[PDB]
Amino acid sequence: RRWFHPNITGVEAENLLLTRGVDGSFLARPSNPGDFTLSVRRNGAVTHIKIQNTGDYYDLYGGEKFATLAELVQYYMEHGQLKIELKYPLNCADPTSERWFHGHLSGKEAEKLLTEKGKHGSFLVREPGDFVLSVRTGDSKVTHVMIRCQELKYDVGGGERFDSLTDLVEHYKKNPMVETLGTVLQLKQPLNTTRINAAEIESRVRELSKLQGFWEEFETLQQQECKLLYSRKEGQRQENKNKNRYKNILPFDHTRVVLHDGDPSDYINANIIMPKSYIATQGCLQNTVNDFWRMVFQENSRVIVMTTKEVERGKSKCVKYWPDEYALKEYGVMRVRNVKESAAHDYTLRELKLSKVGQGNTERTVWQYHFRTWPDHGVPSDPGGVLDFLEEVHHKQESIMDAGPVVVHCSAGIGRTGTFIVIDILIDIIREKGVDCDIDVPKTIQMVRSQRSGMVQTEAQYRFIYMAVQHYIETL
Ligand SMILES: CC1(N)CCN(c2cnc(Sc3cccc(Cl)c3Cl)c(N)n2)CC1
Repeated sequence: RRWFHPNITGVEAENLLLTRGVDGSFLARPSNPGDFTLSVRRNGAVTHIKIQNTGDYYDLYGGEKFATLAELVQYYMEHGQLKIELKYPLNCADPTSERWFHGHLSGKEAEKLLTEKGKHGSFLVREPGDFVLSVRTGDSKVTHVMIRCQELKYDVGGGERFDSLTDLVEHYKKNPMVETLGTVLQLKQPLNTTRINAAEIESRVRELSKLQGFWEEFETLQQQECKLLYSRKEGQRQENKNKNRYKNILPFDHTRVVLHDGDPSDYINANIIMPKSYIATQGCLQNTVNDFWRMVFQENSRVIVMTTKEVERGKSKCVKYWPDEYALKEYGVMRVRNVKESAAHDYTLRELKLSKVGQGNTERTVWQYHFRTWPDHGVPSDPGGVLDFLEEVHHKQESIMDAGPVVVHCSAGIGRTGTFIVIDILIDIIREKGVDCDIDVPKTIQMVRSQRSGMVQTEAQYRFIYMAVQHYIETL
């Protein structure tokens, strides 16, 4: 993912592509903050293509919709689809989005962090133009290795000279430095500085709010998305193409929900998310409504969380897959009765009875929580509404013996869906373990992203997750 440059301007991108790149060279960068730009060299000139993300997916102008920028780049690198060829990534030497880079951090602060939070092989790199690599080794001690910047290259006092700190760190990760008395300076894992005690969320949010800290942390998490390019072959099959809301937003094969008692049709664009478990899925299409009810029935799910209106901005985000109040409908082999609807400030609850046609004894109540007030773009200005809704959903799920995973869906099933699920996972740790628990927001999001592509889409949702956890702790 070195083709992503976090701090460059359009003019800097043009100069880099014209002087250091060739026809086919490309890079991606942040823009209108919140948007991204794909800058590509074609026939000696540079084109800048807009990538928009309001919270549901990355929408590339003149291209398709994607779950992640890594999935977008992999797609165009492996497929005449962009109207523009993406042949050569133009690599970024900026270390600001590396997990181990801590810019302005003093040697005392670094020794304190490695001593309190580190273990064998924990390391960090901190900054007049030179850098310091600090490593903890043991069962213990901290060793500081000077990294010189001499004529644009980096070195540890001898040997190879690297074009970037990333190349240096990767080199000495593969080929560890050995102290002449035997100690191997193993760079096993970056020092974890994101894991906080829940009671100090206010302090961490205040520090992330200064010039912003939230942006740096989010883009450092985004930089790790290239480790999550898991196969999605089942969703790519000809017979499954029209079962996807967006052709390139697909479920990972290894966590997808497989539908078993089919017409003698094992596919649905949905994934199991394990942290209480969840099913993260897209809004129904007219041709997937029956598959949706087959999934809910098979998985024994008793609670559904819908995080979109049926229509937003004049566009269908989810077809109505449930009957009108008091009505009974058959959706293939499944029968649904809408027993009763209850309106609340931010949501509507629909009490549904689901059963298999011809088998009365299979009836179970499915409670559908339909959140109605999420803004068309961005996130809510206050998390209270989302928190009170998730608290109600949680108590409903907890009251039902052996209930299956909670189904959560929005439009593509990754942005608002990932946001609700991640807040739910974090607040569950705090409800049970109390305020004396460790929480790690990027760790939790990375874990959820390994089970469905692009879970949590934007820096605005990333910040909303911290705000929701802070609010939950303040009302404890
Ligand atoms: C100060 C910094 N420049 C920015 C903040 N920081 C940093 C480091 N790593 C991450 S990702 C991450 C975190 C925990 C577990 C997993 Cl699994 C992952 Cl993937 C992140 N979002 N931020 C340390 C370096």
